[PDB]
Amino acid sequence: MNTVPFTSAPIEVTIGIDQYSFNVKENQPFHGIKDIPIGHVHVIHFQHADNSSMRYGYWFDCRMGNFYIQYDPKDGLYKMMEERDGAKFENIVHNFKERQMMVSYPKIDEDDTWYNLTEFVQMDKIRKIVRKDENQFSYVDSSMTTVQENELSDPAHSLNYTVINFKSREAIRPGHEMEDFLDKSYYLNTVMLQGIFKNSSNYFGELQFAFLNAMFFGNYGSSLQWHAMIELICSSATVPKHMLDKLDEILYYQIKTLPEQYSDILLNERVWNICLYSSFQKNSLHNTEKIMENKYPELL
Amino acid sequence: GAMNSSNYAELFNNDIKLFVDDTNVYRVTVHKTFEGNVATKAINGCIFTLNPKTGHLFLKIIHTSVWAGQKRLSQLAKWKTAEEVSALVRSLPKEEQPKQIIVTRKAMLDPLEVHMLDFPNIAIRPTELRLPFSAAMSIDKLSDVVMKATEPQMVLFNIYDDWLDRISSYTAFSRLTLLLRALKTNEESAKMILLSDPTITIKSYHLWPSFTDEQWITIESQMRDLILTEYGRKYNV
Ligand SMILES: Cc1cccc(C)c1NS(C)(=O)=O
Repeated sequence: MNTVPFTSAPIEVTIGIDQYSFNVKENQPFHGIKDIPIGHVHVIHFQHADNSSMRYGYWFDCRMGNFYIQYDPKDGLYKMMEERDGAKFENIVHNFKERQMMVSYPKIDEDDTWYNLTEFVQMDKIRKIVRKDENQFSYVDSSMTTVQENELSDPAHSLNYTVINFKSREAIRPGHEMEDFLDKSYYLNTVMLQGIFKNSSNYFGELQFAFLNAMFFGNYGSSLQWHAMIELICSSATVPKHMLDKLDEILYYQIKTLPEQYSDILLNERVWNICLYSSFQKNSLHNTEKIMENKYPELL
Repeated sequence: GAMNSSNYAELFNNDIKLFVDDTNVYRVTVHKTFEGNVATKAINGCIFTLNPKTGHLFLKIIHTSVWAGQKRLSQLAKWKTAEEVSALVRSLPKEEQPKQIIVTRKAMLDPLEVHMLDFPNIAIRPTELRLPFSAAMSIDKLSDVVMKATEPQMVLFNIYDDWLDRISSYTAFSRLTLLLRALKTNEESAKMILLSDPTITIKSYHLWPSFTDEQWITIESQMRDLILTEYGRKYNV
């Protein structure tokens, strides 16, 4: 069990850790989060009480370093940092643990939600989408745009998701225009899976990371990416059977976790109706179709 | 963006552009079978691709053999249209290629965009105008070459005959759309108007009769009457 200690909490803030969140008052004696499960990526995220604009946060994996948070009064945000001195960090965490100044990651033992939402998400792939090589953790916020959004402006602060474009030469083989546009299997299996992602685990990892950034930061370009990656599979007549079964599980847990009040902005009506009712895979996402019909029948 | 009443004069500027109408590409007769079911029989069709500034018409004849053994023909027809338009563009010298292609039906947008990916600078546009190009098969010489075709063929025409020697392309297009609208609303009456006087003939190299300026004003007035009437005869007014 790992720990993300905090130097202090000088400004009132709602702090998220994965799917959980808690309110911290201005100058309240808060010194971080303990009992964080090892084996998964995690995200620690922030919304200030005075400016609900800019949700922001950090993806990290405690196996990669000892990380802590300190508020910077100049840049005005809670920053993640790494402490290279292991004895010093262990000592600080022990002192805070003894003084009971840390919240416990509040996982219910039966509960596999976080695993299910991050099954294929790897920190090494996150660090290629979010490029800041000097740190072992990755910052994301509500406003960051994607490479594809930039093509249609600061490159260092961009989300380098894999560009998917259904009306592009990459997607359409010369002489197979109608075939490749109406059945995207070529683009999915040869261009994306064999060529770019290498395997379905990396594709699902990027799909899952895009969803999480959409949900936790309201990041619009991430939502676009999540839906594009779904639509590419659903619009392919030929998909490996294990991928369809896994996609159904992935999407089920994403829909299950989504806040009911955010469905209006985070779910694209066209994609979901096409995917569940018109696409080649309309009959292959049983769990996802059932939860969507019972939780968001209005969208459909 | 879309082409509408507001940006109509753009059709007659000096940027090359083509209208594409696919409404006569896939044509069928519907009939009963011996068992009393219904079936279709395809007949030859055509793509109507028109430069509205010059009158040049690229009439690509679609022979029924192109549908043999194919499914979902109405969907295929849109893609076949886009394939043939893309092939036409590639066949033209660079300085003759269009800067814009305006499709008369929005369902042609995605097929044509995908076929024209190699031409990123050619704009593919819809229109809000309700243009009467479906009535092109009511022009006798065009219907004749389509129906006689035994194989795929491209035939080039000037749909304005020699009108541009005396009128502008705005006026020529307006005459063309009036004639076609008339032919679409009441083909028999429209054709009676056009041929009633036997001393006015159609030149061998023309599509329409050799009316004087004065006769065109009369003809055009007769076509407007026809269209308004049918609009009464139809809505009772
Ligand atoms: C929280 C913390 C944990 C681990 C390492 C460092 C450097 C720190 N900051 S402190 C000692 O409070 O200023």
